[PDB]
Amino acid sequence: SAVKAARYGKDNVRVYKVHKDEKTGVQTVYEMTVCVLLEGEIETSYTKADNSVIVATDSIKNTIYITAKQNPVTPPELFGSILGTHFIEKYNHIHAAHVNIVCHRWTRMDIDGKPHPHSFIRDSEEKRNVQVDVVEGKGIDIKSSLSGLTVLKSTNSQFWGFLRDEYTTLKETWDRILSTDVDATWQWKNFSGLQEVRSHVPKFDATWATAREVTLKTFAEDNSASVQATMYKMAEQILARQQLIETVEYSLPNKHYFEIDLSWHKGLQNTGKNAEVFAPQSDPNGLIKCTVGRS
Amino acid sequence: SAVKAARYGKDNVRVYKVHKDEKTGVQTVYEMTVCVLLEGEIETSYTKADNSVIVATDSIKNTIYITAKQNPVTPPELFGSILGTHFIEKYNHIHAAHVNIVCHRWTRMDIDGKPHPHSFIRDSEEKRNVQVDVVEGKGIDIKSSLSGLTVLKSTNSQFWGFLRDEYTTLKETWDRILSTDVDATWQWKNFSGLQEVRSHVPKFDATWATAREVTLKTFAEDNSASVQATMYKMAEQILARQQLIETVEYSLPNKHYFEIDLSWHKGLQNTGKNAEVFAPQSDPNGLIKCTVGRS
Amino acid sequence: SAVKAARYGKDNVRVYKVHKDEKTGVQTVYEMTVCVLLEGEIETSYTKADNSVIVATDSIKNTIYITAKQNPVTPPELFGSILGTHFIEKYNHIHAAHVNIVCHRWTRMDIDGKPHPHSFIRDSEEKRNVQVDVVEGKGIDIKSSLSGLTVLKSTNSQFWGFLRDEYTTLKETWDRILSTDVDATWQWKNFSGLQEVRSHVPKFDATWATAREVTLKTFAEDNSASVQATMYKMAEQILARQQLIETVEYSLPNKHYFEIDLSWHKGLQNTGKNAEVFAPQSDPNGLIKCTVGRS
Amino acid sequence: SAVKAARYGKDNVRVYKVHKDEKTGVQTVYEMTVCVLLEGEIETSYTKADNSVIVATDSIKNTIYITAKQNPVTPPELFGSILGTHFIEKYNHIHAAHVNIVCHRWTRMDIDGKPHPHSFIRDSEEKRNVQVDVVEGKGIDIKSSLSGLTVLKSTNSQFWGFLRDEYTTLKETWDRILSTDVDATWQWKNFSGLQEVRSHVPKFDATWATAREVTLKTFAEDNSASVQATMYKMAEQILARQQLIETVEYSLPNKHYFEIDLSWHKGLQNTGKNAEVFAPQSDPNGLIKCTVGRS
Ligand SMILES: O=c1[nH]c(=O)c2nn[nH]c2[nH]1
Ligand SMILES: O=c1[nH]c(=O)c2nn[nH]c2[nH]1
Ligand SMILES: O=c1[nH]c(=O)c2nn[nH]c2[nH]1
Ligand SMILES: O=c1[nH]c(=O)c2nn[nH]c2[nH]1
Ligand code: NA
Ligand code: NA
Ligand code: NA
Ligand code: NA
Repeated sequence: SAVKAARYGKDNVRVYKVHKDEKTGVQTVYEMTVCVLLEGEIETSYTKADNSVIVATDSIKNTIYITAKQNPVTPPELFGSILGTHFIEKYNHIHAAHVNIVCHRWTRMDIDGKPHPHSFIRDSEEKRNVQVDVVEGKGIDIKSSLSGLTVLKSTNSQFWGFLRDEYTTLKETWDRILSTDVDATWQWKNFSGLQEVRSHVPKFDATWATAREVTLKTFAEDNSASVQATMYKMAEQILARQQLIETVEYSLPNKHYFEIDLSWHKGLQNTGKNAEVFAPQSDPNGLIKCTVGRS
Repeated sequence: SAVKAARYGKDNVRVYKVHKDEKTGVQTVYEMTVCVLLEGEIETSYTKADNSVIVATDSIKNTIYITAKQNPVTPPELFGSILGTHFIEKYNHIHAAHVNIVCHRWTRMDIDGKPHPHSFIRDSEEKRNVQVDVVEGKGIDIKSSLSGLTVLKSTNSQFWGFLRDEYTTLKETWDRILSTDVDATWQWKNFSGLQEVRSHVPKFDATWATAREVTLKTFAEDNSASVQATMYKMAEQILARQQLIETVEYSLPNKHYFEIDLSWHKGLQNTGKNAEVFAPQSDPNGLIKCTVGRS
Repeated sequence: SAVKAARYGKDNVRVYKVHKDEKTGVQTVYEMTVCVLLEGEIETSYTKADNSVIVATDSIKNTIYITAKQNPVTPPELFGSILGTHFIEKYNHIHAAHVNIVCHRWTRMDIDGKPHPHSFIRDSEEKRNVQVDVVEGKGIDIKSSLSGLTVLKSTNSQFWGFLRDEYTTLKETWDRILSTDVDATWQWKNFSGLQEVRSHVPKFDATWATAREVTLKTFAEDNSASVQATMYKMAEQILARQQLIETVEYSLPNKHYFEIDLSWHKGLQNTGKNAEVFAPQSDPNGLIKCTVGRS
Repeated sequence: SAVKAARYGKDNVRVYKVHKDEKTGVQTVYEMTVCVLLEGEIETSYTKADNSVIVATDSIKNTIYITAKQNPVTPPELFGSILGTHFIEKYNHIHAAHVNIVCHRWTRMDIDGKPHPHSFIRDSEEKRNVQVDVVEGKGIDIKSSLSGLTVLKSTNSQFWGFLRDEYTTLKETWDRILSTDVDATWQWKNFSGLQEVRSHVPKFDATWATAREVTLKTFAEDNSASVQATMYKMAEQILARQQLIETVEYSLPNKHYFEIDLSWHKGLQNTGKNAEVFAPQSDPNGLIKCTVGRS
């Protein structure tokens, strides 16, 4: 036997940071969950108990806090690039750093219609994420995403025209509920290193904003032919609005809402145009995925 | 042996309802999770396999959908009162109905600054709940709550002056992070039946709004002496703004955020007035509770 | 307004303890999650920012570790009694201590058919729990339970004879799947204090063993008429086997497994006596509860 | 823009199956959660609302139940191969089927020391899984795994000799707790189709048994130098015991258990050789991974 691949590090490192404007007194908070996995010349830790090649995961954790203390933690694309670059430059034998960041929402509260200087609400469980891969001699690969964005439209979704054979029982519909949890990923052109990542810093928050905005508008306004058709329209538009992105990926569950036939009860009409009350189904769920790039 | 208490029913009934304005075309959605437990002359089901006294839980489920079809599902206080009253009036031997409702958020989206007629976002995992107990000959007891309201303030929380003995290591602080998940419950004066519950329908949404508003404002503006001191101020105010409430209960975890001493690293200053980066602690957590009533 | 009730403390305190036999070299591990809530003369912390009456939750946490260091942590009934007694005796103004313990499974592994001296497996997520209430001048009230015990029988469950009216669609059945998650609670006669709790220490592990044994055997062998009928038989038997118990409570979900009609597909027979493949339903679920005492 | 990749299907399909021996009366149950994702000539569903190419996810679900009715569901390697082969052979334009199966434990109960014919316990949340990829013209690729196998040893784990620099605070240790959740994956040599998968059916249960057995024994008996060193020994051995496996992957969290210094309390000794009580840490956690193949 032989080691064919190996990576190790620290997962589920919770990190909070506050910025305090000494002038205005306005404070701002950031909270993330960070994972850093390293690869490089570490096989001997596995095959011969050689721990000299191991940067202890506890030191990785300390390094995450130290880097957050010494650098901006926003946008997460930048912070993860700084953190992965640190490990491949500090440690001669570490050749790749894989950094995942989950950003948690802390939205400033409005009290009496005015923004509060230091009080915040988790207005939703939606996350903003990055996957930053810093590879020696291969630059910096960033995938940005939003996830846990849960939406529903009560009409203006259709699904008809699908294959029908002896395994098919689904009825065609011209009017149904569509609900999903949006997982949207935009993959950035390769960056040569930290200077290039820094040089594009504004595009990270802009592009996240755009992806979110396009996702919500397209969802709301598309008279959807299918989840497949609607997500492609989302991906297309994002691609057309930020040239530094190479691909857009969607992963969307179809969170089904079933009609309930109550006709058995005093002739009640609750189906088709008369449908008012529905049974949300926890499982199973369709799962629809696509990666869209440039023609 | 003897049966000393017994209740049974259907739990985790997911229910969606849509309202469609035929005029404006504006649609509105409601989604809840409903539990209905019955008590009454049912002991023989337990002691002698007498299932004649059992309203099957499947029929309870059908009844929930049927009642949602035939009645408003909002405010949840009303819907749960209608549902519990149904069981104690329909079934001579059923003498109490315990109804719990969890209302899920489906907030109308704004697209291009204007409200969409049929698209919605789960803007947060915060819930609005009711516990409605309909008891034959004892009226209707309603407890309303909000839960999962997650908040943080980065300053203007203190904790000093607490008991110190040989078990104490906590340092007094004059400036700390305070974060919690708000579980707030207001308990309504007894209602004689469904007519009285209906007669006060507007107060249910008003009072939920108030509790939420008071919770957030007090949290944001109180230079907090403790979680205990701050929650009492919240409870007091709600009591003073709605006379039909008899008590207000809070259950608040103290979700600790620990300073991180980095002085061991190149003399870095990250404590006290220099604290920027903190470690959010998943567990353990203080848990602070109180029930406040009228003097 | 006035404080009507108040309690506070530390929740979700994870605790591990190891015992090392210096002789045999056999080690044994215990792992729990502990919550301690205190009540007493603490209202002023809420109404006037008087933190002098507060035993900080951090000190409560230290006290849990200190007590586990100085005392056996098993059986949990004993450990929780020692811990609650500590707070009401140490602090003149603390008059009640509410202690909840969740015991996690660490079962010794058998390697090559022989018990290993220091390696363990979480053989299941089933828990053993206690709720110990130590109240000044009111002794010690203990409720013991097992929970998360997940079981299924594929036959020898029936449900017929239940009420049928216009809300009923459930078909009677003489052969169905029954699956549940057992939550079983035995409530001990009041104990005058720690000496009496100690005097009965053997009965705690014995009685837990019995409840589990009776639960599983009755479940397996009862040709069940209903969940109601089967759980009562369990409760009865436990009551008859340990006289120091006053009541036995069960809370049992009916985790439904639905038949799937495939007759629409090449005449396939999958219902009634031909049922092989079923759809386990995550929600909703019947919920059946009872408390049985002595006639 | 252009579709670069696309797959869709049904996720979280719960499936139960019972086998009933008409002779002995012994019944046996199987329960899984199945996901089937298809790829092929489906891009037009995304780009032009062409649903003709879509096998509805609801039909995929029906097909899962139908296949479970018509075929053995065990070993899961076989069942997933049958299911993926069905889709690529039935549908000319579907060219790959990705099938994931999670098998849930239903272990036969022993009542009074004898195996019960139809009653079962979820003895643990550990799962047995398969990932079966059926690709037209590329055979069948199977990855088998076990996951959620939670273990702890109280001694005979060490960690010393790791890199130390200005970011390091971890103390070397010669005696620590090691606990993890085992995720172990063995990847099978490519299979040409269903006949070859069938021809090796016995090796699937045998090899799962072996991997589990090796995992537990190595964990228990290795005086571990690191998680890295111990997992490699596990992977090596499995590779040496089943030649049809090409690689073995482990993903292991280091679920830390921290010593608690109580020396501040009456000089209590709870560290090093005196350590009895520890604080299990929920997060963060080291994460150690490796893929081992043949030299
Ligand atoms: O077994 C271990 N491996 C590591 O890489 C590590 N880092 N900290 N502690 C550790 N323990
Ligand atoms: O055992 C059962 N008890 C009930 O109350 C019930 N209702 N539906 N199915 C049921 N099964
Ligand atoms: O607000 C607080 N209340 C308490 O009871 C406490 N104990 N520790 N920290 C605390 N903070
Ligand atoms: O939008 C949809 N896409 C699908 O592939 C599908 N299959 N069933 N329902 C569906 N709805
Ligand atoms: Na390097
Ligand atoms: Na009645
Ligand atoms: Na006292
Ligand atoms: Na094909």
